[PDB]
Amino acid sequence: MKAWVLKRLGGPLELVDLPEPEAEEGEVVLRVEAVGLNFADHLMRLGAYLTRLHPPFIPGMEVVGVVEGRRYAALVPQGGLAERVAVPKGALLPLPEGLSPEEAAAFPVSFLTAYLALKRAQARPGEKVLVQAAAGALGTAAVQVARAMGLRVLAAASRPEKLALPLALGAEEAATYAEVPERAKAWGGLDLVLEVRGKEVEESLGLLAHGGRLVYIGAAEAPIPPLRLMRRNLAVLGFWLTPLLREGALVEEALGFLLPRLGRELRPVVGPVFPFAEAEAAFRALLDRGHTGKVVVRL
Amino acid sequence: MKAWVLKRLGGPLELVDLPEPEAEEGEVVLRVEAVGLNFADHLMRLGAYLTRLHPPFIPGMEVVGVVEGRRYAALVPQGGLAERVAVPKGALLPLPEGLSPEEAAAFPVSFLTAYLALKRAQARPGEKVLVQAAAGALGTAAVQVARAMGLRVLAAASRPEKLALPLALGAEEAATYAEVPERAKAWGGLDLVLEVRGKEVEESLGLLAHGGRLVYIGAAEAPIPPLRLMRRNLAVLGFWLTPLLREGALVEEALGFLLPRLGRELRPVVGPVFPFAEAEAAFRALLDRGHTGKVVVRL
Ligand SMILES: NC(=O)C1=CN([C@@H]2O[C@H](COP(=O)(O)OP(=O)(O)OC[C@H]3O[C@@H](n4cnc5c(N)ncnc54)[C@H](OP(=O)(O)O)[C@@H]3O)[C@@H](O)[C@H]2O)C=CC1
Ligand SMILES: NC(=O)C1=CN([C@@H]2O[C@H](COP(=O)(O)OP(=O)(O)OC[C@H]3O[C@@H](n4cnc5c(N)ncnc54)[C@H](OP(=O)(O)O)[C@@H]3O)[C@@H](O)[C@H]2O)C=CC1
Repeated sequence: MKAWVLKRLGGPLELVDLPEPEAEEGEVVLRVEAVGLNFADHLMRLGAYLTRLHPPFIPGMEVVGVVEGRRYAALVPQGGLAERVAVPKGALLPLPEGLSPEEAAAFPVSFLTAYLALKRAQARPGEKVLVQAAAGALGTAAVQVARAMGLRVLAAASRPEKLALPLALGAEEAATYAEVPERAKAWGGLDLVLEVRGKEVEESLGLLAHGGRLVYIGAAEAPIPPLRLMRRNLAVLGFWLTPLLREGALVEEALGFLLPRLGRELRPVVGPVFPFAEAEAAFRALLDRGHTGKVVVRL
Repeated sequence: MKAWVLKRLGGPLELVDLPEPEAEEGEVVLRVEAVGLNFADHLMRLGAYLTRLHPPFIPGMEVVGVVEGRRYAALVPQGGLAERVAVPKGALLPLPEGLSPEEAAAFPVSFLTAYLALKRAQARPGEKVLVQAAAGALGTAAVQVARAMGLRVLAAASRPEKLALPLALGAEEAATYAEVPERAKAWGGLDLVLEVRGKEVEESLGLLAHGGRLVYIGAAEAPIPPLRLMRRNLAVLGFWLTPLLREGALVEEALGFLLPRLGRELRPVVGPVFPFAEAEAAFRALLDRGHTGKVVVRL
């Protein structure tokens, strides 16, 4: 089978021929159709992700493919950008009939992250939540899931032209980063903040209302002075999806809320779609702050 | 006052100084803040609109400005691209508090057109409607209004990258023109079609289910063989907003449904916003098939 391999951190991807995957007991080999790219994939190539993968390896953790006729979505540690991948049957996500490969590849990571982050921050119906990078994969998902949980969503992005999408998905208001503080004052403070920037975390805590909680989801772009936290009984939550995945209960509850809605109230925003042969281009797209939606590679 | 004048059809706009408008009994002079541009404005410059305006004149029919403190939206025959305009008090649209000038300028024409076109075609809750140019001013409005009336919306645009917005506003499915027929077959035919293209009208009637009606809203891009109509009891409706405006009952009913929702379930999509001095650039934007949303000039 053909597959892209990363032989050295910081190096280039090499499209090579490899042996067909072997399925151990409890596993199935699925024929890959689409792979959704994540910022984590980028951090992994540089050797900067929370989990340090040892080269050589096959990039891609979010796959969508076919198993004896049925199409699935699954999160694998690696081996995504290949024609075939072995997957523990118990990790397979069922999909609604018709759901496209491109739309399925933009679901797992973004929606599970959005839901778990809000659940962990105990988001209650009615609360105000600020979603940053609101026009991206994780952002566009969060907006929908937040609306599905009945929260008021204040969307933020780095460019004015990216604000229309979030506003269309349900954001009550939308603003560029420079204008967030003002919208924050008008809203009377935020109950929740999904931090994917990381550079202005302190400035973020200043937007929180009493008992507000900031979920630290990423530092894609600094300390947090424990004291500003006390005055308003604020909370900061570090967050990383991977570990959570190994918790049946959580996963179950999460899917119990997401799957029934997948394709209905929750629709993943597909962004740039690249052919298998343009994997490097797709990776670059991840870094293009002009793009919106999920970057997807189609086989 | 400063104002842009069109002295010759097909000619350029000239930014000139003119006398302050005079308010006759029943009128008010409002201080313009934003003017929304329409395709009709473009057709008028070339002398191709249903209503033939005689030069010289001031382009702009959709204004938003202030009157003794209160901000309004109003449809005037001309005089939009000027610092001030006289308007019959009875034509003034009230706006929800806070509604931005740019967002108010994208409401009147698009939403009234979308609503009246659907009402005239007797769109009933549950029916399937195909909205073309679904990522533009008239398109993005129609999608929302259709959803507000409970219809299933199949959105169509000329480019793949424009489909995300419509899908986000509520479109059940979205497709590029070339792929419409197929989606049409899967849906089992369309009950309604808002035709803004005009070039493929025949091909459009073939997408209609029994008793379906096609609303002819524009020919922005050919005859309609009366016989294909009979076999399925289809209907074709010519449509032009202007005349309708002179009908209190209609206008009243229309606003009675739109205003309460303006800013809530109905949010105008603001697109390219140009400064007063770039009026010509804004006009060009109207013709750029890359743009999405309402073209707006801000004073
Ligand atoms: N903790 C976890 O387990 C998880 C964390 N994430 C985090 O999501 C973020 C990106 O996710 P995906 O990659 O899913 O995202 P998206 O598609 O959201 O892309 C990232 C977006 O982040 C915003 N951003 C702000 N600053 C930068 C910057 N300096 N460089 C690049 N992007 C920037 C940009 O939007 P704009 O232009 O509007 O600012 C950009 O489009 C990362 O921080 C990633 O680590 C995602 C899943 C799980
Ligand atoms: N009958 C009436 O009284 C009214 C008619 N209209 C009609 O709406 C249409 C445009 O409205 P506004 O101007 O409000 O629209 P938008 O912002 O919708 O712009 C027009 C859109 O129409 C689509 N289109 C298809 N072919 C062309 C073409 N050859 N040239 C330019 N655009 C094209 C394009 O979208 P894409 O790239 O996705 O194809 C484009 O963005 C016109 O046909 C206008 O006459 C509007 C209000 C009232």
